[PDB]
Amino acid sequence: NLSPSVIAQTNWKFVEGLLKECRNKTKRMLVEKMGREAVELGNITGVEENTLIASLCDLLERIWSHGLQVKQGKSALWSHLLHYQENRQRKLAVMSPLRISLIQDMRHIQNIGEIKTDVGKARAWVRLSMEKKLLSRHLKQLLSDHELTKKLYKRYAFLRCDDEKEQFLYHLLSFNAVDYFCFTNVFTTILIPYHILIVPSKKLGGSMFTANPWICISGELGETQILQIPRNVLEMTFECQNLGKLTTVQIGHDNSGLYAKWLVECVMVRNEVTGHTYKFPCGRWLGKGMDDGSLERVLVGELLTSLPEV
Amino acid sequence: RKFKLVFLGEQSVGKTSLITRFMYDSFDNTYQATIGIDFLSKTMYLEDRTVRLQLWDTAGLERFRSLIPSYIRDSTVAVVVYDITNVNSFQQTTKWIDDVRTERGSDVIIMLVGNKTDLADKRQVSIEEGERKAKELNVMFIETSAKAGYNVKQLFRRVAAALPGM
Ligand SMILES: Nc1nc2c(ncn2[C@@H]2O[C@H](COP(=O)(O)OP(=O)(O)OP(=O)(O)O)[C@@H](O)[C@H]2O)c(=O)[nH]1
Ligand SMILES: [Mg+2]
Repeated sequence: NLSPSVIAQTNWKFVEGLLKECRNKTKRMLVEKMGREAVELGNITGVEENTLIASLCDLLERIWSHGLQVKQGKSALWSHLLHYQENRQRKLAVMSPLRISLIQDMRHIQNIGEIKTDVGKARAWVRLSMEKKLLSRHLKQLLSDHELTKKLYKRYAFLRCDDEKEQFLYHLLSFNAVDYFCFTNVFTTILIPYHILIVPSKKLGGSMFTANPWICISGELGETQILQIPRNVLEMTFECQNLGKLTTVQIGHDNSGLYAKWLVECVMVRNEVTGHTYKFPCGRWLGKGMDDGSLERVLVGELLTSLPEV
Repeated sequence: RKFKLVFLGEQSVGKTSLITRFMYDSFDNTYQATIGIDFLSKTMYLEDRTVRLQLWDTAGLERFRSLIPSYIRDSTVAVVVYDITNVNSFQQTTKWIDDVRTERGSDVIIMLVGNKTDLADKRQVSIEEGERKAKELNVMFIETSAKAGYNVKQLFRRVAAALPGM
């Protein structure tokens, strides 16, 4: 009605608006978070971060609902995700690194029973990506299947408008310069698998370790039971309720056998869902006679910096 | 036809201030921290040709250091900016140019720039010291200031003309 090519120009305004919006929100969340990382000795800013992500998600929804053949789904971000997922279904000292893939992190959200709405799945997916520092990457990859975006979005869309989309992604790139735990800190009751790796000081000195070791991983939201490690096992992946940010790890043995002297260099525990990797420096003996004769030692963990950038 | 110009430098050397001088001919001495990347474009009017320049104002913060190589990808031109009132900012100036030619090829028009030439208070770098390392590498050189607006246009004029066109 009285709008043939007028709407075309009206949609370019909306696209501009969505970009200026994205930038603003991006620029704010970074300032709010860098400011939180400035002086915090313990939150007030913690609830703010929840609403900030709330807004970031609606912005992303609006961006994904702009100019398309609307699915029955309530979430346009989850529907375009679901497609990329279903269209791949058709086309068919250091530990091993994890698979980086928007589909992988989708699966992680897909096996969370409590989440029922398509909207929550998307909202969950975006937080997990934010903690992982892959929101930008995942969207740039979801957007690489150009034929898919073309099949779903009209030509005047935001996503289809490649000059503004590139800036849109380049801004989400800022979330990689800050540490988010928006996935970990909200889903406090899901099961998460922790990959353990005991790094013994390999040097021929003494004799083969004969005792039975045990380990105990603890984080902010909780801790694990005492885990009895099978003799001659230095790597195992254990699943348990979300422990939050790993804090400490304690290892020891029962002093059984002839040579019950153990020298462990460090213990490495990794969140197999977020990829977060904690190093637990040890470097001391475990056994009567050596060092201060401790049969169990407490290790303080350090979050290792994200790598790589390739 | 579009032209990409990336602005690189240490925390608070004057990357964003030079953009405001050229964009809206004005200066603000209040410090505003750059968060990642800011996009801004203008159309340069020259006697021979006239095409728009897409500017990329990157952050000088370390928190954003790991993203800088990403901002250079496909960049037609790179403009390295360093303070002259500080030695450290001038120190790693070369580390920047190196990363540029490392991500981009040799066709990328690079130009060294020593900002803050308005005040001589605590100036530890001289025009000579900058001219020498600008002569070692295939990189242009020019002295500039945002507070005074010391030929900020020259910085643009010759860098936008010294490149292939439509
Ligand atoms: N006196 C003087 N001050 C300047 C000049 N250029 C920038 N400044 C000062 O530097 C501060 C802002 O620096 P910016 O230009 O925003 O620094 P930047 O390169 O963008 O650094 P980031 O925001 O971290 O990336 C202000 O306080 C300015 O007054 C100059 O030519 N002369
Ligand atoms: Mg700047």
